[PDB]
Amino acid sequence: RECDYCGTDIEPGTGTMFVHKDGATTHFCSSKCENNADLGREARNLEWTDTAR
Amino acid sequence: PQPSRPRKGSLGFGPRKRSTSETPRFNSWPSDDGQPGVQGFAGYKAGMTHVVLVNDEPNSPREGMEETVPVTVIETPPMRAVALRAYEDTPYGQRPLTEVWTDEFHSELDRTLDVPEDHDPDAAEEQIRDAHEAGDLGDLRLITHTVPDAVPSVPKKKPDVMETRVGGGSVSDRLDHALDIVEDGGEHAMNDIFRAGEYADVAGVTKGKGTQGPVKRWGVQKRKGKHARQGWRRRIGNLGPWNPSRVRSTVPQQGQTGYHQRTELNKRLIDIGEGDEPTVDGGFVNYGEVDGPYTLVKGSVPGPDKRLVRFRPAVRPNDQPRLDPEVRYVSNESNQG
Amino acid sequence: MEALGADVTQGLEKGSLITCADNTGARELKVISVHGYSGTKNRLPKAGLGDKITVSVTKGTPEMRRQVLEAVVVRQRKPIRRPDGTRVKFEDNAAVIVDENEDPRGTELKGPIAREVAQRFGSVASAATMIV
RNA sequence: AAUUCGGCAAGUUAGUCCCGUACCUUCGGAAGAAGGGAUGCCUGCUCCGGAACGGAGCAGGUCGCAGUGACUCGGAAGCUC
RNA sequence: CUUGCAUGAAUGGAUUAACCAGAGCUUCACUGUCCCAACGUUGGGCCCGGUGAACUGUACAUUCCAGUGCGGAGUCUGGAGA
RNA sequence: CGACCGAGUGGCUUGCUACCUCGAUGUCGGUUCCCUCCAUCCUGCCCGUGCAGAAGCGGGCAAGGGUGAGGUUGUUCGCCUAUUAAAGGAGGUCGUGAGCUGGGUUUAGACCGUCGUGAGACAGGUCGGCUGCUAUCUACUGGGUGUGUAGGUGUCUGACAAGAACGACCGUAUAGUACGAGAGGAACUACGGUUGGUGGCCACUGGUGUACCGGUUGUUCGAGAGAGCACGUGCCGGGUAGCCACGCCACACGGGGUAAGAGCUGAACGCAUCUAAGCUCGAAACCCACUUGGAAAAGAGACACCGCCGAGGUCCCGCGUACAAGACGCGGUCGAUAGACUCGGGGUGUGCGCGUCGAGGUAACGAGACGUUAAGCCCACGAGCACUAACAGACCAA
Ligand SMILES: [Cl-]
Ligand SMILES: [Cl-]
Ligand SMILES: [K+]
Ligand SMILES: [Mg+2]
Ligand SMILES: [Mg+2]
Ligand SMILES: [Mg+2]
Ligand SMILES: [Mg+2]
Ligand SMILES: [Mg+2]
Ligand SMILES: [Mg+2]
Ligand SMILES: [Mg+2]
Ligand SMILES: [Mg+2]
Ligand SMILES: [Mg+2]
Ligand SMILES: [Mg+2]
Ligand SMILES: [Mg+2]
Ligand SMILES: [Mg+2]
Ligand SMILES: [Mg+2]
Ligand SMILES: [Mg+2]
Ligand SMILES: [Mg+2]
Ligand SMILES: [Mg+2]
Ligand SMILES: [Mg+2]
Ligand SMILES: [Mg+2]
Ligand SMILES: [Mg+2]
Ligand SMILES: [Mg+2]
Ligand SMILES: [Mg+2]
Ligand SMILES: [Mg+2]
Ligand SMILES: [Mg+2]
Ligand SMILES: [Mg+2]
Ligand code: NA
Ligand code: NA
Ligand code: NA
Ligand code: NA
Ligand code: NA
Ligand code: NA
Ligand code: NA
Ligand code: NA
Ligand code: NA
Ligand code: NA
Ligand code: NA
Ligand code: NA
Ligand code: NA
Ligand code: NA
Ligand code: NA
Ligand code: NA
Repeated sequence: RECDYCGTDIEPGTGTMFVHKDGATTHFCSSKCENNADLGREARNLEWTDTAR
Repeated sequence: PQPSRPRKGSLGFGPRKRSTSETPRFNSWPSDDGQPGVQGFAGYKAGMTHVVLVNDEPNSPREGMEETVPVTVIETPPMRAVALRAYEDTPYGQRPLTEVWTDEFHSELDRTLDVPEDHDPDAAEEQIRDAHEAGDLGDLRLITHTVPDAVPSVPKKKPDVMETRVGGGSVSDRLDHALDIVEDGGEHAMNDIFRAGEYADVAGVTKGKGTQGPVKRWGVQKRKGKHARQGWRRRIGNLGPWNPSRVRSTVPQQGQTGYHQRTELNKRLIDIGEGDEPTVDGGFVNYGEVDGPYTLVKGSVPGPDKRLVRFRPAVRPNDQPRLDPEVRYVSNESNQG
Repeated sequence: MEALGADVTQGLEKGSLITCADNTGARELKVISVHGYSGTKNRLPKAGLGDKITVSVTKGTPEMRRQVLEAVVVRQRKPIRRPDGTRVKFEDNAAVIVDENEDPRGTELKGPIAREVAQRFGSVASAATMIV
């Protein structure tokens, strides 16, 4: 799998899957990504993000 | 009307005092079933990781599927059965009769013992067979020691000595079996006793935590509401009734917590191997790098990293053995993050 | 009951106000009791995903209000663990009103549902729009 | 708020400007009722005034999760005695 | 509503906007009050140098379980333990 | 189900008495924490039935475990709700204020009603109204120093001691079966899970993280750069290790003897008889099994080796798998024990400086944008590595 935020590979037997109100699904690799997203930030604007890179 | 409620903690693991021997001492042994053989081995706790396994359980609605399981890594290098001690049956229980040693000793066994320079492996052996003839022979146990030198992550070079019982076929046959293991040089490995997929009883001296209070030590409540702001936050209500006019030992009080001996039952052995497949990126925290004879135990194990842990075939297994579980993945991800 | 096939950290208590995910007419529901549960001294009784709870209607149509009915928990904010280690959590806390035979009282469910709820209440799940 | 005799203790709200504001009432009040929006920096400017290192606004640009960014700084509504 | 054990008109009756660190109740908001506790910060606590009190004291005193006795005993009696 | 009448046991209520204390044994209710009783609410095993089944009703053995959350009320009591296997009762100075709380009773202030000429009263109501002490002894929980057993090292034994280390529920197959007109509707057994309790652990999720890195407000160091203060982080954002629970792992079966009970053989009493002798079974209860402690068990223990002029030990030195003092464990050049350095593995989120752009502005000036730059800064972890420090050396001892 791959983090729907940063883009790195999610180590198996790890991570969280947030389910949105509409039923959408977002797999996160770490708390850091979860928290940045909660601030309204977008992975493409953060330089450390694989997505951005 | 004061609701009923179970007492705080168990009265079965006391007195809660510091352990005398850091090296655990099993007080029970398996039953004499199959063929003769040593009933235990030892190693040093390294750390934890996780693995992916195929569901072995034939009764599970998920059998055959992937499943993530936590694993404690333990280095299990070969040990050495340096002697054969025999016990005799007397009206006052069992008593050590005689021992049978060797000549081949480890280079650093002298850091703990006063190594034998003059011995008689025959007279002793004779005495044992004479007693066996008399039908007074109790049981047979080997004196075993570890080789800390093999494990770099461990500072100590001074070996850990322990007495492990030998059980099996007939007394005569296992008496001979023992003598052989010893004479060689006593060298043996985890393979010789355990197979991946069996259940074992792991014993060890827990992580010491010095003096602790009742809340932590016994699991009693903290003062609630208004009571928590008066001058007492973590102290129990009373030490007992008016009569009996004495403090009963059953009431939860402060003291030494941890660094006790515990024997955790039915630990499943996931994999016995060698090399560095289970080692973690950046090294195990506070331990080091694993590369050699190891054992993967399911769940947790009593004690901190580096502590000596002992193995014994489960004396009261709840389930049947499902050998060699299919391991599809061993996490090597760094434990720092 | 039948095994859920996942571990649950109960995110709800007795007295909690949650969302009624259906078209029965009820909007907000209050937990009163949990079927089959019996805790310990001082412990506030707890409920979570896949549990069957007794509830009172806090908001909704005049007729549905104040009624004491049964329901099934479908979504919760506190994380749960799947057999593969992955954690799963929802946007809110929700339950669906149900009758004596565990059949949904309403005609339609509002929002997603946990796949685990199907293993227990098939007739509720067999009305789901989204099963995550 | 499930705690407790009781929300005790702690917390919440907060400066300023615009919008907007119920019952009742001795017409004074109720009232900051309630509820909603705005708020920084940089650039060039308009208005009041003699002028301020006084005040009120406009236009464009622009950064942060957050612009009374710390500090300072009300929690609100109802019934009865 | 009211038959008031035993209300009532300046021993004042009824009533009331505004005001209140006054008594009781309800809602929204908020939260470690609670479920159920955890980790951390600062000052003590503990060890060391120096300084250096007081409360209390018939005697004896390692106690426990029962009994007895002015009927609520570390001290009497029998045991147990030490 | 059970009147009348008759015989009792308990010491929870109430009443009686006035033995003990008035140079004081702190109140009610609650809370917390520990032990117990059985007259048993549930759970085990049984007997009868107006026992088809299923659901009951009544009775016996049985105190292992359990018996919970809430609304009014200070309440004890009790009424009420939804859950539950069930939501039993009672003793411990109506257990428990040198533990807590202080709502009630019962000080001094005030009001109402009734009574009184009045001060004032009330076994009427109501608002307000204080919780002292540095533990000598004894007791228990944990930690040491000595002596006895009479040189040392390592390994054990087990008299005794503690345990609930486990209790209970739901579901599936059995089975829509047995039973039954039908409605309805089981069990032995085997599996899966939940809950309460218990012990341990941190890979995973979560919390903390005044280590750390970043953003930003006010003020001082002239600006810039880089910094101090704003309670012991100014505030905001992220957060490693460790510690933790809200996270994760583990916690029998089976034997032996019995109770109630079901029976066998069997006599007194040719028959009958579960009993008088003898025997086969049979409880969550008893004993073992399992876990924990345990040579001071005064019958003060056993074995193997080393040593009695030398084995072993304390002190010293570098450190923690340990720790309030003490204790415990490890390494000491026959070395990787700690530090420096370099890697690796991690945390932040792109450094200063320069260059281009930049709304505008004559210009000066200019918030900010891109690049250089996964950059700069930082680490309680690992590896490599004798460069530095484990040096010199003292003492005890048959
Ligand atoms: Cl308390
Ligand atoms: Cl409930
Ligand atoms: K008195
Ligand atoms: Mg106080
Ligand atoms: Mg980690
Ligand atoms: Mg991670
Ligand atoms: Mg309570
Ligand atoms: Mg309440
Ligand atoms: Mg309460
Ligand atoms: Mg307050
Ligand atoms: Mg002008
Ligand atoms: Mg503020
Ligand atoms: Mg009133
Ligand atoms: Mg008049
Ligand atoms: Mg007293
Ligand atoms: Mg009885
Ligand atoms: Mg009992
Ligand atoms: Mg009392
Ligand atoms: Mg009591
Ligand atoms: Mg007391
Ligand atoms: Mg007091
Ligand atoms: Mg005191
Ligand atoms: Mg009072
Ligand atoms: Mg009051
Ligand atoms: Mg009062
Ligand atoms: Mg003597
Ligand atoms: Mg500061
Ligand atoms: Na105090
Ligand atoms: Na205090
Ligand atoms: Na007392
Ligand atoms: Na009158
Ligand atoms: Na005033
Ligand atoms: Na707090
Ligand atoms: Na009597
Ligand atoms: Na007196
Ligand atoms: Na009390
Ligand atoms: Na019982
Ligand atoms: Na009540
Ligand atoms: Na008393
Ligand atoms: Na009291
Ligand atoms: Na007091
Ligand atoms: Na039995
Ligand atoms: Na001895």
